[PDB]
Amino acid sequence: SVWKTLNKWLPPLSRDKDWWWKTLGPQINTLLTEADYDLNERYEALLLLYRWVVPEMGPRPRSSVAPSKSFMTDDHSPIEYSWKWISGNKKPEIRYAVELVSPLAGSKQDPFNQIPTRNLVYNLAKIIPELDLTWFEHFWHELLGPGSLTKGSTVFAALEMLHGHLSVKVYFIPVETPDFSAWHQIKHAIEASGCLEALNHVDAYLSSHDDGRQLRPFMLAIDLVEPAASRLKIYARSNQTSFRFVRDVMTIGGLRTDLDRSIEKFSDLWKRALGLDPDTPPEDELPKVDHLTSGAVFNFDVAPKSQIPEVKAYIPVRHYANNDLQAALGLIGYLEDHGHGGYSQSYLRGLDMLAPSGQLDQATGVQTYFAVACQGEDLSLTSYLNPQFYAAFQ
Ligand SMILES: N[C@@H](Cc1c[nH]c2ccccc12)C(=O)O
Repeated sequence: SVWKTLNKWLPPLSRDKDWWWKTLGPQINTLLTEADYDLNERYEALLLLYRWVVPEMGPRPRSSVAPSKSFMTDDHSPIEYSWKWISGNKKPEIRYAVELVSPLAGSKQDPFNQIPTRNLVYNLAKIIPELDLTWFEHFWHELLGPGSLTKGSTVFAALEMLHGHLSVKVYFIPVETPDFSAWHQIKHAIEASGCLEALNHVDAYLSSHDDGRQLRPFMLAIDLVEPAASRLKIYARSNQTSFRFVRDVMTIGGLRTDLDRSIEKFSDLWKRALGLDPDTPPEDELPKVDHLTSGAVFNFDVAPKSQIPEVKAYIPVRHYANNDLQAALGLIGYLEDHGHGGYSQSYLRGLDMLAPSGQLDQATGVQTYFAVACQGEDLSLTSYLNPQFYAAFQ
């Protein structure tokens, strides 16, 4: 085991950092091993984890009560893994998002817990040269800086191990005021970035469409590459849960055509993963669940390369499915029905590793979202996983 070797030989850490190491290391190593990553990449992932992530995770979990209301996960776990399924018998891609913390979180020196994420990004930039911080600095400055109701967090980072190299993504969650909505801030920032037809399409949809007006933008994500190559993803939530609504948002009210076959496949997967009745009418709503993160969630890639924006829909399994085992088996049934299930048992072993002792069959929580994108006639799927350090304190 790569983690066992590194733990045998790296210098021992203090109580909190060591707990985080002996918890996150085995988890990330297990996921990468089930995704068949090369040994060297496993070593790199865990050495990054040991030097830059573990020291900045804060105090170790000690109760079912989290020391923050972090927006990363519903139980406020500050880590979220994700397992992207790749077509054509290829290996899955492993990514993990982290919200680092410091004893200054909440003080007037860092009231929204932003400095550790900044430092992490700068450290990575110093080590990996391919990272570009021009747009990070722009959007940080416009959304979190000295000018700038809270979702519990305002920034976090994501490491994508792309089999060969590492990419970084940054998420800004604007703080809203009665006069400046999150969407207001994100639109003004993007318009200042120096790109804009796709943004205008999203603005028209959100402002004047009957189903677009039910979306509330809340997050912006960028990649730390050259700004011409970076994606601009705007995340939007709605109280609506009918698949008729999800389909219309996927089509942006019809701006996107040539999506009929993939949306049929999407309806199949939606009912399969959520455990719905196969004859469920697309007009029907999911049974109501009141929660800060309930409802349908979507992202709109509004990057200048695109002309028309692209949409990714997130099936919220933690809120509308019956249990993680049912949801995972439904997703895997869809994937294997389309020849994309070479790593189904690897995914299940990862789930069992992440799952609270004996709860895959009884509860939701491990899988947070199944993200769906319509690539031509097929689907692109991503499973988002929550380690549940507090909902399931071991
Ligand atoms: N946890 C928050 C933010 C978030 C993290 N990862 C996400 C992926 C998709 C949508 C939202 C998120 C939410 O569910 O909204």
